Amino acid sequence: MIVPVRCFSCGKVVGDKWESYLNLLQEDELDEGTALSRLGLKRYCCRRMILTHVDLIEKFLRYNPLEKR
Amino acid sequence: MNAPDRFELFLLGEGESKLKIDPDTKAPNAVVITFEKEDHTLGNLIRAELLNDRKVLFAAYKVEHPFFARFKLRIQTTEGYDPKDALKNACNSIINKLGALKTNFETEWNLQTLA
Amino acid sequence: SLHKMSMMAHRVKVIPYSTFRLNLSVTSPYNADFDGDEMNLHVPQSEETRAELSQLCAVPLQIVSPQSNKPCMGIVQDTLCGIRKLTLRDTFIELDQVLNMLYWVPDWDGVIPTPAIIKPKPLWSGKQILSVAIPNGIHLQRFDEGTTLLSPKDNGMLIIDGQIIFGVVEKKTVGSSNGGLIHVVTREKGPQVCAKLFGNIQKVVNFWLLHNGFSTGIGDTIADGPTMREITETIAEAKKKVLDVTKEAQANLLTAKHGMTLRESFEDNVVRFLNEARDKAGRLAEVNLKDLNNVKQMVMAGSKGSFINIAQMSACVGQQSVEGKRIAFGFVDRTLPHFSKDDYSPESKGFVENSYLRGLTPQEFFFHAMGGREGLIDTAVKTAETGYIQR
Amino acid sequence: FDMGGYFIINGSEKVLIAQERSAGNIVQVFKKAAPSPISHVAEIRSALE
Amino acid sequence: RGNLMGKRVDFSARTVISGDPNLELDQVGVPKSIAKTLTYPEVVTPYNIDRLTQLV
Amino acid sequence: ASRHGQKGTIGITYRREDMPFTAEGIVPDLIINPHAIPSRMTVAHLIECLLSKVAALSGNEGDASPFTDITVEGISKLLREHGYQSRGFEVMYNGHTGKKLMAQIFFGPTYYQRLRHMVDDKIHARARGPMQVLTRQPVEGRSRDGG
Amino acid sequence: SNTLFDDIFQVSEVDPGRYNKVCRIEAASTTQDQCKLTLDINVELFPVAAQDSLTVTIASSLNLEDTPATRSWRPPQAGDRSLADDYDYVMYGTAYKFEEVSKDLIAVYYSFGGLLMRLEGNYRNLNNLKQENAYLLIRR
Amino acid sequence: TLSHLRRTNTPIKPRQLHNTHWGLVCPAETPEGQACGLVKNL
Amino acid sequence: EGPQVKIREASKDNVDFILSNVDLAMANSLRRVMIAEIPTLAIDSVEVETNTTVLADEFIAHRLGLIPLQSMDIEQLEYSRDCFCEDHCDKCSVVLTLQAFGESESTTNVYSKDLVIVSNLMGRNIGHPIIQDKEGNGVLICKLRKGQELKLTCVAKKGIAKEHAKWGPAAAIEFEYDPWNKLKHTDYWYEQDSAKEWPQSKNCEYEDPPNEGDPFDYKAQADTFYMNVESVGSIPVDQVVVRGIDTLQKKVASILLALTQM
Amino acid sequence: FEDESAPITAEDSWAVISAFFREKGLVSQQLD
Amino acid sequence: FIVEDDESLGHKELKVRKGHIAKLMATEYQDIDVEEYTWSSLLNEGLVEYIDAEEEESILIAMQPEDLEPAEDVDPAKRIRVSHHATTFTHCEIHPSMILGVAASIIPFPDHNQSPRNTYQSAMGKQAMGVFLTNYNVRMDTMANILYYPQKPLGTTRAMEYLKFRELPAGQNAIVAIACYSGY
RNA sequence: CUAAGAGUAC
Ligand SMILES: [Mg+2]
Ligand SMILES: [Zn+2]
Ligand SMILES: [Zn+2]
Repeated sequence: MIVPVRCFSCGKVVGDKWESYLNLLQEDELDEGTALSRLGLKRYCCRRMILTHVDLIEKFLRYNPLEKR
Repeated sequence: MNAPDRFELFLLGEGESKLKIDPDTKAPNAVVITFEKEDHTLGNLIRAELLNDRKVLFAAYKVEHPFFARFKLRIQTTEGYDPKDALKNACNSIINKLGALKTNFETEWNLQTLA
Repeated sequence: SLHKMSMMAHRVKVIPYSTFRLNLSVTSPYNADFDGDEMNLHVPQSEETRAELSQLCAVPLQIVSPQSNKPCMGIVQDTLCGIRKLTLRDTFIELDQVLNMLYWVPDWDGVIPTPAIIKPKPLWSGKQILSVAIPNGIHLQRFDEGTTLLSPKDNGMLIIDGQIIFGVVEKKTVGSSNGGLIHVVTREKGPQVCAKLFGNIQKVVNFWLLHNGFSTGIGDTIADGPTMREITETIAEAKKKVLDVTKEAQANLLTAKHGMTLRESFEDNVVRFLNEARDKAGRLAEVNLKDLNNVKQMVMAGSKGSFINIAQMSACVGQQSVEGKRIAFGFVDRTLPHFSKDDYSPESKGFVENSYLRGLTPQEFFFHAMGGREGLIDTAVKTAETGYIQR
Repeated sequence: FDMGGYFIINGSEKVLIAQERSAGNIVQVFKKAAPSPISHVAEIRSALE
Repeated sequence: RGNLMGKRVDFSARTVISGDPNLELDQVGVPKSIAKTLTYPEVVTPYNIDRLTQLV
Repeated sequence: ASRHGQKGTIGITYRREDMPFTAEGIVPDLIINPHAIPSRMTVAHLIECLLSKVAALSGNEGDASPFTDITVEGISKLLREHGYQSRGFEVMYNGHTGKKLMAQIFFGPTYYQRLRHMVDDKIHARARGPMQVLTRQPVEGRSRDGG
Repeated sequence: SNTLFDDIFQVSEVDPGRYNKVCRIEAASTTQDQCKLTLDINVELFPVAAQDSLTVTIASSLNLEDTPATRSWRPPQAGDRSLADDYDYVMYGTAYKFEEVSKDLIAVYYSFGGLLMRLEGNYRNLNNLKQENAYLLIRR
Repeated sequence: TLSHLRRTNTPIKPRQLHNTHWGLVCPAETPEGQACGLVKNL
Repeated sequence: EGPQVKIREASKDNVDFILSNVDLAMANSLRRVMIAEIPTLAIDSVEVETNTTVLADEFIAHRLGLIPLQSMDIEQLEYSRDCFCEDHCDKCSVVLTLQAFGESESTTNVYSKDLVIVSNLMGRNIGHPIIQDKEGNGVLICKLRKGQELKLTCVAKKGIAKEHAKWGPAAAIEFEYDPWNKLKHTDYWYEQDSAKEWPQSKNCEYEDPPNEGDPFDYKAQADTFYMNVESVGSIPVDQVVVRGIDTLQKKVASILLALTQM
Repeated sequence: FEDESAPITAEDSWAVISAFFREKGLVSQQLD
Repeated sequence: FIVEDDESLGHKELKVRKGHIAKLMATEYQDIDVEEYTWSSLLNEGLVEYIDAEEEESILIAMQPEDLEPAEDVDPAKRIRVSHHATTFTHCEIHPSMILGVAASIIPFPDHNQSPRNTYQSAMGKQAMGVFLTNYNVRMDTMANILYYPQKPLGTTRAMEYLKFRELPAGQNAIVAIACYSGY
């Protein structure tokens, strides 16, 4: 849905490393592993936390809001 | 639903104490002390520091059930040595070692420059 | 609830969670797993029903089943494996772990046994510590295959006055077998003492296994290079023999065994050769497996698995059979449109020469799917028919 | 991501399971049991679309 | 067969089962809710007046 | 349940300190019994755990299609290149005492599903309640406080 | 208290078997031609090699004084004197069989917590061994 | 949802996974209960 | 005199050190206390005023609870359970308020930097969310389309990792001893050779390799534990270790106090 | 690649599958 | 796939070549200017065929092209496969992994499992919990269960990106240890 | 409330 704040196993705060990850993947044309290493995710728990996340919220944000002010 | 509150792990309940001692009749000069709202963290530490004592014949602990935070520690010492005294000495030794470690780690961290 | 042991009187222990909790041993009479099973609880509403329930239907009174005049409960799953690991000769326990394991036995008499080794380091053996759980006054003497009064293989079992003199404690001893520790304890000391023995053994062994650890992984399904080469050579030799039999049948030189047709004898010989091929490959793999192999450890303890599981995971899955015969020609004269007509080679009719470690080819995957489908269908039909017969 | 192929009946999504049946206009011959006086039966479930 | 040989009964519970190596062979773990629901009638006796009074 | 038929309920929940931990402090999210592996022969569970470990370390995605030319040997070699034991074993430490476990634990990420069957929707007890109008027996079903 | 048995053996075979910490040794007595020993020893804790001369003793107790187990084992306090101080490798067990091998030779089986020992010889010097608990003491 | 939208039901040895099911229905996708084999998925 | 420490790597969030001349039990107890016995500040109670987003209210509350908060002076705070106020006061809580609106035609990201402390901290160093990245935006709490609004308030109490893992300031704690397996506390699973198939740890360089001929040292105990503590951000990693030692000492002191008073 | 009429590999067929599922979809039979 | 004699190479080969694959790739990339090439174009120029179980009785199918079309030191870790010692193929499987259904296409390494386990997972992934639709907020269904953080599998199949499984995952990657830890 | 049906758990 949206990037989890903390890695489930260890607890490293990885909710602030999603937009940086996407910018690395897009602007710097880095592959996934090098970007994960760059962000500081050395344990494969955090690496699977950030690597396999699916950003469903974009989909949810396409629909017009039910309550619009 | 039936899952109890987490704070019951470390919070003393009403009408019960942290420590309770029951003499053991299987062997002479032996006690079984139930420690409440504790776990392996204190259990292994206290066990090892009791076994470092020379006059402690037997010292062991068990957590009877993972559901409840409490554990039983049996202590049997030589004649003329109250097992409560063994517990006192083990706790004192643990405190002294931890204080020395805290001082040493503080002095070692103060030595860094890239922090 | 197919028998009286599947309905037993228990004692309530109130717990702060949302599931019924029962001992691992008492699952064996109930045929109960923990993968979503549900169980029922009936409460008597009078002192008379309460009393006769406690005095006739109590779990300890049901340990020895009239079904086969042998105990219906035993040491199972982790504990069983753990106990095999605990009673090995190599297993020596230092003072601190001995003290913990002794305290973990509720009825421990309070005296530390003299260690099996006193100098230069006091070490207790696993048998010495486990003998504390066994009640005082129990004599057992079972002689396994090839054992002597000395035990070069540490097999067999000799318990004298509640002390395990020798023998690895495993399924044959603490399991639900006639003449085992469970049967002897319940017949000599009583059902209550047998239940106490269950509790003590499980407690000590589970503590030891918690602080020793037991795992299993992909490497446990891997045989080294020479063994894989020998397994492939065995499969190739079996396939060559099958090809020779097929030649002798197709050249009409094969004679039908008396009482059956030519095709029946040919299929019998092919299936026998392939079955003994998978058996030989599994035996090679099992011999290759070192004593530290985790799947081998589980099989030896008897807690779970068998030789066939090792054979299928490591050496060869084998021949897939439908209705007791090989995979049938669902298409015209052929099993799949990926095989030419009249192809009776082992791969064309469901033989799975690949282990689960190696993975299955698409055709072998489909044939195994058919075999498993037959298994599920037979399970459903059998449970229905057995229910009707039982009623 | 919704794929369709289903109906909305009274606000509930209803799907029609593909019903399997024997094909029509095909001749099928079956061996019968020994006690029955008929040994083989050839049948067609004829139907015109 | 539906109402005489076998019938639906009160004072019964049903739920998922989990293992517990720290329970005795003859013991069963009962959820606190199920214990709070299923009940036993205990006749008031001079020997159990105090505990049943406290439960009340 | 895994993607391999390894259904099972939560026996118990341990906090992070009580779980066994590797030399890098990683504690498992799940502990499953070894005995489910030999009898059920879910080797794909182990292979996919190894492949997930390699994929998480290397940042790629594990190509776990059925009939590809992906071998356990290649996955093990890639895992060895990443500084871990090739067969996925990791020296773990008991969470109660910190002592090394005498046996090395198979360890790695694995894909699990939470199924619709929760205990909150199946616990059901009835001392007394509504009865059936016809036979004066307890009604049927937990949705009716039945017997 | 006093040694029920004492001799000097030479080890002719050490068999690791399927073990990493225990080996089964066969030893021939260098004094008496009919006494022989089979013994499981923790090689991790007391290494034993082939053709190693081992002084092997069996005692009813370890205290130096004569006898006055049923009493709980207690770790040796500093300065405690026992017969084990004269030996390198001390085990404790119970005898569980007295086999009559021949007219003069008898064999005694001891179980040292699952470490098995079988001592065989003429009864004129093995008679002191009886069906009770014994300590096995070994020095190199 | 996808498996339901591609589900086939056979009214009632039809339970056996036939050879002709290769590539037209799933070799291993069917309920464990009384519907085993009768309910198939494309 | 006592345990000796020699730290290898010192960083803002990671400390890698060696803990020598200490028993295994003490090292593991310190590890466990650091994992789960260090008090920390985190968002505990959530009052939702407005939420027109796509995320559920308790979903956002869950995300907010996982936000690390500065806890340098957390010992100056009090637990709300043993405080004299009715629900929450200044001596036992920190009140934050997250107010966001989707006034931009593109997605607007509600970060944790927009969390604003409402209660007067009385000069302490608590309440502030921990920022680590170079961009300056904290954890991505939520996203807003145009016209979406999200107004909410949070009460933050002090909490330990035992009551909930969101209070855990420890992250992963590497813990190792005897890298060469000289104590024989492990039996290495292997196929052909245990030495080759098991990669040498980085700590193997800090101990002498075994001589391959020396007898097993049965009198050798466990010491020289290589430990690497990571810091989520709530407290500096050196303060993580120091507070772990302090909390373990406090536990043993409480044992002594109860024993003596009874 | 460079050769227009070169034989395809096992990886290429997935492209074909993709094209198929671009036109059919997963429920093409119901709609058809 | 359709296989023809292909006299130029002197051996049986798929009628589809790298040019058609390149055109399909170009069309897909344009969707993600050139002449559009869809599955109907393959069906129209005799590149692919539709075969049912009636016609499938009188055909021979190659399981994979790279190993069964060309006429005849190997890796011991690879599974054993046969060549069938025959060249008379009429069609080719587009991919063997397409024999599985929607639910069984989620299984990682299903050929490394016992078949009843694959059946159990196929019947159990329909009970899996994930995101059934992205517009669940505007649907008033009777029951809905949604994972907080659905994660696409670390071990993912090539057939599960047509099922949009990576877009709508139905599980999480949990760090699993296989150990007899506590007996629970 | 009853009946019918469908799916599902062991
Ligand atoms: Mg079950
Ligand atoms: Zn992590
Ligand atoms: Zn307050």
